[PDB]
Amino acid sequence: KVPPHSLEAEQSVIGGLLLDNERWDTVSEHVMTQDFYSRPHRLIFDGVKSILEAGKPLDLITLSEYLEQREQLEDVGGFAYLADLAKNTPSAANINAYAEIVAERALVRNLIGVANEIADAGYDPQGRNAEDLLDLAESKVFAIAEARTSENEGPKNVDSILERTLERIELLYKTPQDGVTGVNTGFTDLNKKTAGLQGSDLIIVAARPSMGKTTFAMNLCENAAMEQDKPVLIFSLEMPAEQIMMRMLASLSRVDQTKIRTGQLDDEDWARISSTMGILMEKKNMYIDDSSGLTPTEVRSRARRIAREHGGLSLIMVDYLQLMRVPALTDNRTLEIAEISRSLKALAKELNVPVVALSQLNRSLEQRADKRPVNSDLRESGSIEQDADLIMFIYRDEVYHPDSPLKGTAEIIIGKQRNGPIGSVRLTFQGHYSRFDNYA
Amino acid sequence: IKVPPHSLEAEQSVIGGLLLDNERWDTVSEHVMTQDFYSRPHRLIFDGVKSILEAGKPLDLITLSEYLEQREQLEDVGGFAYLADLAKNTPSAANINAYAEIVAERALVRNLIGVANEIADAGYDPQGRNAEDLLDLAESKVFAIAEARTSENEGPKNVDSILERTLERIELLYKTPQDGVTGVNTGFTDLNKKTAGLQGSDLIIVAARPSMGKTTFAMNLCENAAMEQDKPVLIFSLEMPAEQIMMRMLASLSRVDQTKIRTGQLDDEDWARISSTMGILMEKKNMYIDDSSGLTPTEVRSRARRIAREHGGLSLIMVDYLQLMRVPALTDNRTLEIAEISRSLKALAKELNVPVVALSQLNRSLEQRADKRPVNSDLRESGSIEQDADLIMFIYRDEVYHPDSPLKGTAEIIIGKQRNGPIGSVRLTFQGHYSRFDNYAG
Amino acid sequence: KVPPHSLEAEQSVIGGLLLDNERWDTVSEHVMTQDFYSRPHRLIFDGVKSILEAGKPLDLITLSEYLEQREQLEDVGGFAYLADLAKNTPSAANINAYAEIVAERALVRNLIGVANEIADAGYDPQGRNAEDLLDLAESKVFAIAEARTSENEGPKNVDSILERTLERIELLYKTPQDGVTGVNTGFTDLNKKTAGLQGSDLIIVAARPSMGKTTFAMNLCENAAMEQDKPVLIFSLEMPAEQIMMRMLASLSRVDQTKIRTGQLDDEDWARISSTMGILMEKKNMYIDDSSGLTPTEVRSRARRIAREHGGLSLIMVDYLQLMRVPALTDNRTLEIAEISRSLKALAKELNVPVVALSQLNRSLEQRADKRPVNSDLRESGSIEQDADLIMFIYRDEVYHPDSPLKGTAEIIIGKQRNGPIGSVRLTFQGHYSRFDNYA
Amino acid sequence: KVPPHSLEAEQSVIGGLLLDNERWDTVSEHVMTQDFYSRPHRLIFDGVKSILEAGKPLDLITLSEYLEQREQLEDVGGFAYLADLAKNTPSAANINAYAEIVAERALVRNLIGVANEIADAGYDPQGRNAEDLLDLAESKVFAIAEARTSENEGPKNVDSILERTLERIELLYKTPQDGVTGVNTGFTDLNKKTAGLQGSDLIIVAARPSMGKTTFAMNLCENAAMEQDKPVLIFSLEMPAEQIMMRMLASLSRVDQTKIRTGQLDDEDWARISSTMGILMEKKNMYIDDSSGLTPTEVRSRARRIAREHGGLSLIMVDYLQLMRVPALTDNRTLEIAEISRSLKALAKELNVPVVALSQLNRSLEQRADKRPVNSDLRESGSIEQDADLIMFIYRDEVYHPDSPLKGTAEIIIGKQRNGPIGSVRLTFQGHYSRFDNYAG
Ligand SMILES: Nc1nc2c(ncn2[C@@H]2O[C@H](COP(=O)(O)OP(=O)(O)O)[C@@H](O)[C@H]2O)c(=O)[nH]1
Ligand SMILES: Nc1nc2c(ncn2[C@@H]2O[C@H](COP(=O)(O)OP(=O)(O)O)[C@@H](O)[C@H]2O)c(=O)[nH]1
Ligand SMILES: Nc1nc2c(ncn2[C@@H]2O[C@H](COP(=O)(O)OP(=O)(O)O)[C@@H](O)[C@H]2O)c(=O)[nH]1
Ligand SMILES: Nc1nc2c(ncn2[C@@H]2O[C@H](COP(=O)(O)OP(=O)(O)O)[C@@H](O)[C@H]2O)c(=O)[nH]1
Ligand code: ALF
Ligand code: ALF
Ligand code: ALF
Ligand code: ALF
Ligand SMILES: [Mg+2]
Ligand SMILES: [Mg+2]
Ligand SMILES: [Mg+2]
Ligand SMILES: [Mg+2]
Repeated sequence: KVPPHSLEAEQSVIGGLLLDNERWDTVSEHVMTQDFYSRPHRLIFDGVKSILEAGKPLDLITLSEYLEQREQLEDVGGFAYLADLAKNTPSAANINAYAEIVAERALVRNLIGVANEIADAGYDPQGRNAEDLLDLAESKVFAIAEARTSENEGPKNVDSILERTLERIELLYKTPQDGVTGVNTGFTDLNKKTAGLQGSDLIIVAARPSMGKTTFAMNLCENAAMEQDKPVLIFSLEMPAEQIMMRMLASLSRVDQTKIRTGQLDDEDWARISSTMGILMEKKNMYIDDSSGLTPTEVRSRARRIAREHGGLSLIMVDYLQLMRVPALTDNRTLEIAEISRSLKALAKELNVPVVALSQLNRSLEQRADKRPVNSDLRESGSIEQDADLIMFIYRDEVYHPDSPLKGTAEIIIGKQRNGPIGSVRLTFQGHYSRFDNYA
Repeated sequence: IKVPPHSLEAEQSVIGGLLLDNERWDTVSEHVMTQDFYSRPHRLIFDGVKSILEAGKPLDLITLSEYLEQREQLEDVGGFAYLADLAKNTPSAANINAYAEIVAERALVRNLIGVANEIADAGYDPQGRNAEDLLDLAESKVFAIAEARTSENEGPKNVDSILERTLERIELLYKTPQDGVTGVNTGFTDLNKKTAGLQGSDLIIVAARPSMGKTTFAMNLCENAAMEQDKPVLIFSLEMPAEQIMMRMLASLSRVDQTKIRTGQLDDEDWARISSTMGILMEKKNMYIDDSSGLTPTEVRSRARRIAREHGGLSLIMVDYLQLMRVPALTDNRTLEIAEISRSLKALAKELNVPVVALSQLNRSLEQRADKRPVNSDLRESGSIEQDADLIMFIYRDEVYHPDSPLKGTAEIIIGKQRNGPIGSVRLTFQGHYSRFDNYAG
Repeated sequence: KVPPHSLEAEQSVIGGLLLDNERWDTVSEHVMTQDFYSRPHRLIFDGVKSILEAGKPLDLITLSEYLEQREQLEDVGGFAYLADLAKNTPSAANINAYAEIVAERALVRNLIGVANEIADAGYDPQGRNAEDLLDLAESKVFAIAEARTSENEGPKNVDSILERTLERIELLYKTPQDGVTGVNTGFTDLNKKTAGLQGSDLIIVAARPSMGKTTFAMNLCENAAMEQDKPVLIFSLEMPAEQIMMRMLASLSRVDQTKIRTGQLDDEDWARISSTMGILMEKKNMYIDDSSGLTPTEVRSRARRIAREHGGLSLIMVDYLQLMRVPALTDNRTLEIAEISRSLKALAKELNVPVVALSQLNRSLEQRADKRPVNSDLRESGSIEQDADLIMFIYRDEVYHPDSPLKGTAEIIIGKQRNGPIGSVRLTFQGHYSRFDNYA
Repeated sequence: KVPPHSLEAEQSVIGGLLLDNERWDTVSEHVMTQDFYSRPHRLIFDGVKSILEAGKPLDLITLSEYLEQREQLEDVGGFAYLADLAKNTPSAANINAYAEIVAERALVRNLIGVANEIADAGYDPQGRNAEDLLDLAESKVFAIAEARTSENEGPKNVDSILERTLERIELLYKTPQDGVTGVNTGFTDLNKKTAGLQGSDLIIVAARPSMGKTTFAMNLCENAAMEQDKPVLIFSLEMPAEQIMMRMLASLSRVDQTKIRTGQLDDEDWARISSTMGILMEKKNMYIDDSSGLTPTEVRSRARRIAREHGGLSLIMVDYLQLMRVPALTDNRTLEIAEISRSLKALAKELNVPVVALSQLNRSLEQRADKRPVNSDLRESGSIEQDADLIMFIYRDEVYHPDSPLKGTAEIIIGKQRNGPIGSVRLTFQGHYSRFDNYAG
């Protein structure tokens, strides 16, 4: 069987670039040295990539001298190969189209290389289980799909920006806003600044330990399961599915958590518990995943399952970003968090649903004396701010100071917002029932 | 030529062990089906098993033989000799659920190779299919195996399964007379009101400044834990030996000063209280002390599993010092050493479903702070503890910092963190002589 | 010659563990993967160690699948080897006895491997001298004796603890204590907390440079040579035997060191010097080793010599723990200090005599502003606190502050004590005569 | 396999002892009859041990008659073996070194004999268990370590120490001390606390840059070359030999450095310069090494050279401890300084002369506001305090404060002293002539 490649297409990219150097700006955007099939073609392009990047003029002799010094000239096929290359394809402007068909053959070749990697790992497991082999197969397949999206990105001209900016103002003015657009948060004061939990964008809710990360995230999921028709998916890594349910019953029935974990509660308290269960089983939107160490592959497979089974998802939530692990970057922690954050943003776009990830801030804010959470304390964990579209921090002054002003009232300080503006929203926190309500 | 992923012994173990015990079919049918079996004779035999056991009819060597004989599949599977040797092989029970998992394991990999070969053959032979078209065809076929995979224990749960499990917990709690205590009794009535007992499977950290009474308060919990709870208590003494712990134990229960014990001088009246202590101690024999200097997170797990398997199961695990514990891999990085030790202790608590009481020390930052009231920030300097912990309680005695401080001889256990319940402060009278923590009245 | 091994004993351990999984708790305590002779037996046990550790059931097929995936099944001897293993030895409970005889053959095999290592190094030295070859032979022999003691340690039931605790209290109440138990320190205020320098336990005296580490250690040895009948051994690494003697004469005669090193002293001063020599030569308990760089093997050999020659030792003292060196762990300093501290504790138990080691604290305490020595400043040097049974620090406030309160009075702050309690003892320091006396 | 032995080494011990009988006193201390490999060599030495012990003269015929009577002469190899033995190795004094290598081969031979004993007992246990075989192996190994009595490093009883200590005090009481003991510093106020620059101990003079580290060190060397008869060695790393000489001429002639570097000075100033040169060339004790980056090996080799050439040294001085480098620990700076400090202390003991090393303190004292040098500021550079026997810091208040009290007077604060006490000595500093003189008032 012959591998998918086109020798004429590889010759057309280099052959037409020797005559016109100006086309390199758009040609380099589509292909690289790795995309070329044969070894002499890879060696020739490796010189092209170096000469044209510096801004130096590229021709038949300038490229020949780069190969002659490295003694690759007699290896590629002498000067006769370079001479026949300039002679062939004297066409211009269509070089961008020639670069697309080189990337086309290379992508299929990379896909077969991954398909054979899965097959060889299947017959020869060497300790690898069915669960381990499933993650290895999907992670390698996603690498081709991830590389296919990193291309064509870069800076933007005013034409594309103005059209996108004016359309945003027009649609906002047209619709009767009332804050809500997309997914309802449940808080009127928050909806004014947030403009609802937008689809396909990554949301990170970060706070100091025992501030109420899981509490506030669940408080969003209470209203997300009630308001939105489509189901809500929750990945509980830290605490089990049972503990989440006790906090859920307390938030909706509005009866203290201490009464639930002990079991002692009167007939009056039981009536509020009874009313909660009824509304919960009418929609059945809530789904909890009580898994200790999830992989970015396992999150994708389980999200696709519920979306295919129940029409489609509405909101995905993660109990802990740090508790998630990647098998490839286990050694490097900085790259582990960077890839997990990159995988969660790509999962949001894949399903067009808001992803609410919970992350913890470094001890730097406690030493800082100000103790008001800043984005810099979260950068110490890994690359989160770059991938995130909306970052909101939970800060309760009653934690640091005993008789602090507005005791029992927390302020959700919005540290980052790509879509809208940044600020701070005060919400009354009821510790007993683990509820976040609108402050008046 | 490559051999497909299958195990003939694993396929034989599922059927072979199910012929003797019919009751196991309830959990075995949950993992595998007729399609999961590799060879044709194995598929024909299981197809009969699936039909006989579903009706509730007894399954044996002849009942299964008659199902095959009527369909003329008996001479095709390998006669009665194949069925006879199947019942003879693997006379083991209960591990049939584990045998069903490895049959599904080989079948899933076999399905994955079938998809991997489908992608490879479509790659070389596109027939109109473009790179974009081939990418969608490859991912959709791979996702079909991940969608069909319905692993129970780890994976998604619908509200129906969760609500039923949650409501059964509240029902059993409302039925039984709670009296505040839920799980493990601390021994202090004022503490039990806020703590709601030492909950199972959650991580508890008792942190204080040196010589405040970390080992003293932890042992004071273990005095009542060995008396109240029927299941044994495990203690890992890293700092001080097993002998020193016992002298503090005898002083706490007999209520005779430690200074009398270490010198040996005590009257007949003092000896009578010592005598009464030993009697109750040897009636239950719940106390277990590990006098090891530098324990590893692997050594803690192995020793905890031993006592749990030998004495039915544990009730409470205690560590004398979190900082004295060491990890061989992260010896160079101290921040990662403490982070992994704290992560290992929480995972050990969940593994045995028992409260783990770890003792940690706070940084000198609180002494410079002038307030000297312990805060969680002083413990974060040691490593990642607050993130893993479920309950953090600090020991603060005002008589240490100030000589004639108000409520002298009374310490306040300030609860810095509680994931399950609320946070506060509980005052308990501290008797330094006998190394006892008792309930304060007033 | 056939190596010491038993194939039936190796087969009996695995063969009886396949049927009864519950026995692994006590079997794993005696043997490991390294103890098995043949390669197929090592591969089979390596699977047993992994499956039973997780808690997963161990049988004929579960173990076969672990080998089949790693392609070790056809290498160990097919399924027929595993089948005949389960058939053989159907006995239970005696598996713990089978594990002991596997460790027995393996220990002798390791001893021969060390015996051949010494013999081959003898004929082929390659730069190694007689002194170098002696240290290499003893260090390798001690490694087998050290591994023989690390086993069978683990958790303890109340039965073993109570019997050991009650025997300690009974013997203490029986004997007329008078504070002192074991070796007399010479200080009445110190003896109350220390309860004498206990036998077989490791003692570390740590302080900041020029605080009086050598001064206080010698002040203990003054009284140790006078009170105790058995001789005292001192390893002087930093200063020579002559300098130690001048400090010794000054401490007992009570005449300033400055008079001795200059030689100018009157008839009244000479009479006190004369009285010192008389008592010194009556017992002759003092022994000084003026060696620059001692090895843990050299310390053991020289300690055994004096103990065998003079009935037995009473107290061993080291001038500097950091000045001692190990030839194997020369590159890694953290492991060098860790092994030296581990060797000194094992030497104390071997001779049942208190070992007084002198160590220096890191500069961290000077930057700390408090300047009161803590155990954390000593951990920076290496693993000392874990091995040590008693740690006492020397802190003189007159060093840091000129007109400090209680000038000429040092406080011996006990940082660690495994046997008894921790505190602080004030002793009057006389810099002139290099004496530590009881403060009143 | 050939057993560890040296026939030439066995021949060298006896061969060189036949000519010089006086060496037996130190040769018998290292080896015995058992240490000799071959049987004829053992028989010959057995006679040597008996004849020389009585005090009888040992030669070719006296030893031959001892063997001839016992009929061992024809067994050892006739008189021809004894004749060729006296002919071979006509060297003397190195016989003690030949005895050490005979004991070296014998100890390894005994170790192999024990190693083979363990191996043979391992394969053939005959009732012996693993616990029994472990005790048998260790007890036999310890027997070689117990028999090993290495002199130079081994244990010393109080009898040998007291006799050596009392002889030191006796010689010191006999000679007129006058406070100064060892090397004269030149300062009367300093000599009272320091008790002279003691031999074989390491001295570190540390101060903040431009305080006068090189100035004070040279001020010690001015008096060290004048008072002490034995030469003084100086390793100038920072500045060259010429710059050191201009500071030297200024200190003794007592004429400002600014006049010397410009060259302008009157006949009155030249007369003081003239008097300096005269006294300098009368003793010629000063030696300067203008090398940029010296290694601890290069310092040892150059110190041994001057000591062997000029009878022996008196004081070794280093311009900069930090400027010195080690080729092995080039990457790790903390270990570089630690080994350099350890090498300089071992060099001091090797030559029994005070080593004056100059080191710089960290910027921590400037931030501290007190600015009075403490030992903690020097620990940041490396491991110096642990190796050092005497540390003295230079602190001038006129540097930090313009009109500071006692302007032109520096205080040498003694931070460490293992031998004597710690304090502070005030000395008047004359910046012009780069002189440190005794302060009065
Ligand atoms: N008053 C009260 N507070 C509670 C109760 N249960 C939990 N809390 C508080 O609710 C918060 C829970 O925060 P959580 O989300 O689990 O922590 P995080 O995810 O680390 O930020 C903590 O501040 C607890 O003190 C309860 O029963 N009563
Ligand atoms: N009055 C008195 N106090 C004692 C006695 N024994 C111990 N203590 C005190 O009890 C406390 C023991 O604390 P400990 O748990 O060992 O220290 P930690 O683990 O570092 O906090 C200290 O405050 C001691 O002063 C005794 O016999 N009498
Ligand atoms: N007053 C006085 N102090 C002295 C004399 N000799 C030594 N010292 C002091 O005694 C101490 C000796 O400490 P040393 O044990 O050698 O140092 P370390 O081992 O590094 O702690 C130092 O503080 C010296 O200053 C002396 O003759 N007079
Ligand atoms: N007044 C005056 N001071 C001088 C003269 N030459 C040098 N000095 C001072 O003498 C000192 C020399 O110190 P030096 O030992 O070289 O520096 P260090 O080794 O870094 O401490 C400095 O404080 C200079 O300012 C001079 O001609 N006149
Ligand atoms: F302490 Al948490 F999520 F409960 F960081
Ligand atoms: F001082 Al402690 F446990 F006894 F920290
Ligand atoms: F300075 Al030292 F022992 F004399 F550390
Ligand atoms: F500045 Al310098 F020696 F001259 F440190
Ligand atoms: Mg959480
Ligand atoms: Mg403790
Ligand atoms: Mg010392
Ligand atoms: Mg200088």
